[PDB]
Amino acid sequence: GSVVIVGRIILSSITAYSQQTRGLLGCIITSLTGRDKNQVEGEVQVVSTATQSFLATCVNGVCWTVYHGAGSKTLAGPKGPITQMYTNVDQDLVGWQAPPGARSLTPCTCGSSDLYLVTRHADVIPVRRRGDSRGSLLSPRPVSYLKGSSGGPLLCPSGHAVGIFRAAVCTRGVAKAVDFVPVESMETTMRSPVFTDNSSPPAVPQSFQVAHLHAPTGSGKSTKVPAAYAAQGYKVLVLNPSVAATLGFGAYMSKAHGIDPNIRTGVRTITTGAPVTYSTYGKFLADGGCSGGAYDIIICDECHSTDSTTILGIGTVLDQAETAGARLVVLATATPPGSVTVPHPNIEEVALSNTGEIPFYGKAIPIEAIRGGRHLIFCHSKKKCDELAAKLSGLGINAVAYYRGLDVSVIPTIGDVVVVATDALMTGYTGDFDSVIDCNTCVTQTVDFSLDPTFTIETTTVPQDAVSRSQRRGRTGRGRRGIYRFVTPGERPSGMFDSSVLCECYDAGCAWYELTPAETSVRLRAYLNTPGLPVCQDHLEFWESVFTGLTHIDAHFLSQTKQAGDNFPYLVAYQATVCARAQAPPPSWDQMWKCLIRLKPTLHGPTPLLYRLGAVQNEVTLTHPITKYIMACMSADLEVVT
Amino acid sequence: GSVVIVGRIILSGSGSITAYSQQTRGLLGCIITSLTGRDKNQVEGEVQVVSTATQSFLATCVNGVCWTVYHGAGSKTLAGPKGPITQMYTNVDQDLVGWQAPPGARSLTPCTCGSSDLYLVTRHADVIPVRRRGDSRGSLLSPRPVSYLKGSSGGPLLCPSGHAVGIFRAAVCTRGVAKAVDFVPVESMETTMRSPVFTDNSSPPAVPQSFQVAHLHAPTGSGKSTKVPAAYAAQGYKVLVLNPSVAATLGFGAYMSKAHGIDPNIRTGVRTITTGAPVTYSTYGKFLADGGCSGGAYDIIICDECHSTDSTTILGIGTVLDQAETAGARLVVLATATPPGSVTVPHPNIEEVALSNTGEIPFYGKAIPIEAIRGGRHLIFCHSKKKCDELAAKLSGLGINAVAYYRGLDVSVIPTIGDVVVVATDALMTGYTGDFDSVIDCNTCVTQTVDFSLDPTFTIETTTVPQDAVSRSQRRGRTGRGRRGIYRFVTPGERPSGMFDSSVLCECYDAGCAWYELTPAETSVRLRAYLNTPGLPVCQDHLEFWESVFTGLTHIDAHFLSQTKQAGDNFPYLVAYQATVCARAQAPPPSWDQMWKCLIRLKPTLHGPTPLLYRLGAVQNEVTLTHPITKYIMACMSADLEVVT
Ligand SMILES: Cn1c(C(=O)O)cc2cc(Br)ccc21
Ligand SMILES: Cn1c(C(=O)O)cc2cc(Br)ccc21
Repeated sequence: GSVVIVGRIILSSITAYSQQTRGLLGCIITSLTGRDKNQVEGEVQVVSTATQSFLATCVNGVCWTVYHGAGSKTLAGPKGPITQMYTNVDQDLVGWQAPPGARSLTPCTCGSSDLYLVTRHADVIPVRRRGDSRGSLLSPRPVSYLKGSSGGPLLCPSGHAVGIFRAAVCTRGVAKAVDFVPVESMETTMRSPVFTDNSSPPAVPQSFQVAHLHAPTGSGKSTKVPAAYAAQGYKVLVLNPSVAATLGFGAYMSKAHGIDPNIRTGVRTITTGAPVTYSTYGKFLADGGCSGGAYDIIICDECHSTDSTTILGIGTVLDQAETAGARLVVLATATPPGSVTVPHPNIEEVALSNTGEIPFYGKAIPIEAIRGGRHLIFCHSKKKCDELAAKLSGLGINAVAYYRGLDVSVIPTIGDVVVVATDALMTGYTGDFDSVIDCNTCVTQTVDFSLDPTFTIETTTVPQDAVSRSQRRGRTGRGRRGIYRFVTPGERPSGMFDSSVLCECYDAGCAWYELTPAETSVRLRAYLNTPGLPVCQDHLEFWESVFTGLTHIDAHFLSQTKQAGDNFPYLVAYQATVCARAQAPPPSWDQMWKCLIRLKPTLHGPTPLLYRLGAVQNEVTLTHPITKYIMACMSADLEVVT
Repeated sequence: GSVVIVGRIILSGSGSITAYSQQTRGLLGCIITSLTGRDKNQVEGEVQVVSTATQSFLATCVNGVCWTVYHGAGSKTLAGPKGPITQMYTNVDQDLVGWQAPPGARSLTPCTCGSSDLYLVTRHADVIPVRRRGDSRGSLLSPRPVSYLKGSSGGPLLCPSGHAVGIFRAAVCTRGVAKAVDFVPVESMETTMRSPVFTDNSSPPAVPQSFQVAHLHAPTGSGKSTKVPAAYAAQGYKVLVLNPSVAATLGFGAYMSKAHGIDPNIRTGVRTITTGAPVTYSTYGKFLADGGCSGGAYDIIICDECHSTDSTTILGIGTVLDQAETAGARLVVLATATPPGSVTVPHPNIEEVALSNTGEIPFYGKAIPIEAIRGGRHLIFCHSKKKCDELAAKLSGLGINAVAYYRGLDVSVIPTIGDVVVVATDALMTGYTGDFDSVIDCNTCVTQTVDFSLDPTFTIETTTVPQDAVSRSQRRGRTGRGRRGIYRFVTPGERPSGMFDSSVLCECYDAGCAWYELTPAETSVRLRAYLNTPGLPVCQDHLEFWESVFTGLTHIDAHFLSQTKQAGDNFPYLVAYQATVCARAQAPPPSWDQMWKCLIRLKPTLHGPTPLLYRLGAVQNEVTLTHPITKYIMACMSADLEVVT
């Protein structure tokens, strides 16, 4: 899929109008071919993916738009797809060399405070400049009005570009201010080198440094490079999200490099006295982060990972490493933000068809492709894993399901098997497979500020991103020839995560790591202020404010939601506490509210509902002080992408 | 475009009822087949996954007919082997449409046994147990979020032996949780299949011996409002002619004296005459203001423009349907050019021309050539007052006599002699009767939608929607009347006709309260009559819900109510009731938008969070949810609400 020009906003006293140039059929053919013979006119383009419509603004002979809209996509152009000239995920900025015909807006220099936002509807909105990247809407407007206007210009009165619109600053669903990428950020990006080589590890600097290591899985990132640093006389800590990978680095280093390292996981610790320690982010956070003086180098491996333990773990590194006497933090990944899945020499890629014995996500699997050999099938849910493995078992194929809750001993280490797994496989099991078959979808959590009364955590099935695709396919072609079969060919942009992940960090801080919400903010700020990492809307102040109010949890409910292993154990147990103490029933009797079953005959009346973590069957009361408190928290400025 | 089969749900042949999906087309494939109507792919399976350019849903073959919901498929064709397949059955009232399937398609067959253990087959190929609790109802064994059931309209309910019981059409919701399912029973299907494909309704009915409701689907200009009462009166019958617009009411009345030889009675707010003639022209407003049917006065009631889904027309017709038999009438004629399920077909007098990007005048993403509007008397439809004023100002610059018409303007602002361009909203068709040399159409309009948003209660959202078949026909119809005309459009195509939103039911109870002195109970009776009469525009039955809401909105300030009435804006009762609660709490309104202007006077004295009852627009001020009326309306949200899927 390419980005497609589907129309234009013509600019002039600043007045505007829109001209559509493409319908649906055209847009979708042009996205697929990447070839657009249509003539480019004007400085503001109305642009489109298959999922989303937005704006693109030409300044300085570059067509700019937002990374959250365009990802790392090509622009359809005359002689074919144009690859992006600039990709800045930290600034939320992309750019393509401006197609022939397109005029540019000149940057604004003569610092005006009267700004005008051009929208997709061709409206010209007064905006008073505040900060470098902020302007206040003179007439506050509902956020929905500003949707699809991302990438549109903010103009000073002379009609010169101050920057491009990227986000609305919300009070209870009403946009009061706008967040824009400034023209100065574009200039910086135009001056930065297009390809920067981060394939080799840095030499340990004299003063503290954060370096980036972009090199494939098993290129040495986590074995050869800690070994080589130790050989120079350094103490190295290597952090990995996976227990199985941390434990497995231990035997690989004893054989390949003659170091018996320290190993640190929840399940198993080995202290040898060695200058190399492998630990998971979790066990590191459990141990209370950086040990003063213990390490010269910290290597944060798989730093594209956007689970809450990793982000909190990395943000702890970034806030504590220099004071603890470290000289080097290496953020290490094969899939940095902005990365795209490209052909692999060892991996033959084959689309699923409709012909085959085994139904799979609307397509089919031939029995021949998986009868014999060791194969991995990725499913989105545990229910799909059980159904598929039961089918395969009846069909006489030796088949096994793996997901969260299951012990990894379900997987045979040798002989024929089809493993039917969720992404839990990434942290439980280290092995590779003759083929990988991928559903190309995953379960994700999103926050919705639904004001009904407060917020909602939603569970949705979404298409995979570039990180998911590459990590799934990377289970084959590992020093062997591999096959990769897929339902769908596409991938979402990589290096972005949802605000519910922030909430999850605060939850885990409170539930597991005995971290105050204030301490969680410090660690997360460190993560957010470090470029080259995945990006999130800055909702640290809001999330801090709601967890701050969650005082005096029942330790027995918290223990129980912790033991049960499910998400948001702190939020779940804090709802249960409010219910038990209000002598009131839970939102429903789902397995989530298990901890309240011994109180089921005594709890009557409306639920003191705090927030929505699933379906609410019972009648609700909005009268609880905690509810009133989380409702006040909703008045916070929330930056939301438009 | 057409409805396109994009895949299928394969059902188990033996043992427990299980199911899997087969995806047969992608997005590109879908959109080519939608335009051409030509689908050379083979039809396998009973349950199809069908798609339009906007929604996606299910269809089930039962007895050689591929069945689905009207609210998904509208009156659209199905892509087939030798081109598009026209619908064989369209039933808006049952919410059921059917195409003759291809020879060799597999159909389900009805449930012979009549069991109470049911199974809903969803579009994700999930088979979910339902307990039957009525002819058209079933309880979900495990209640689920509504979202999960979306896209599964047209799917089958199966008995424990894999036979069709009905087709899914809606979820029954308590506060976002589907607890039950509504379906079209297989009985309703087989009725339809035994019945005439073709029904007349083109000619005015004979007056029956006893009370009957008849439908008159005849062109606008076949004299449905002039010729047909005049012919009924010439036969000795007393006839009442009801119309949405006062301009059409006075217009018809004046035509009758001029042509058909009757000085009729006129009943409108602005002009009332009693001649004692056997014909009476009236607006639905004045009819409702007079307190409905007067006993023994009329033998025949013509409800003209009965496709109109404004609150006064619905309330008007609903009253006639509830009172006419008891008042001794013999006949109710429901008269429209564009009935539910109707479709815009070509007119012989009207040339239809798509707008290009080439032209001096920017118009909704395309352009009007300046030369097209230089020559004569032309009408330009715009969705908003803003767009009208901004366009009439541009044409004023370009040396064109352009005038703006919208609600709140005098129609005398528009001339009769030729040269003119009138830039109008839909208010034109109720305010002004004249025809034009050409019509230019934006193909969009402004509508209101309810959202049950539980934040604290409900939202009335104002939104710009693609026009529907009714909108297209009525707008096009202001040209080519008896002579040649020209119709220019931005977008071809139209949404389906004869459906309206729950918020219109809200508006009826509001208008009952504000204008017509009807208790919510009284309004319920009138609307029940309207929803129970087939052949009329359709709506989700949220009568009990809306009656409960308005039942609690007591002791409104008479002054604020009179102000919202006079100002002419929507929901004058809800606006004035929210303001009443604000004033009496000394609280500010939800915002300082024009909606809340009855409080401007009081702005110095208003402080604190607004006690928010419901949302009628943006809310800028801080809110409190502790008001007894907020609590009461939150309590009303527990109602079983039927929502489509
Ligand atoms: C219920 N569920 C499953 C599943 O196994 O079905 C996977 C998963 C992931 C997230 Br994040 C949230 C909920 C989830
Ligand atoms: C503000 N507005 C306009 C306008 O002229 O802008 C048209 C319209 C129609 C409905 Br229904 C509700 C509100 C509306």
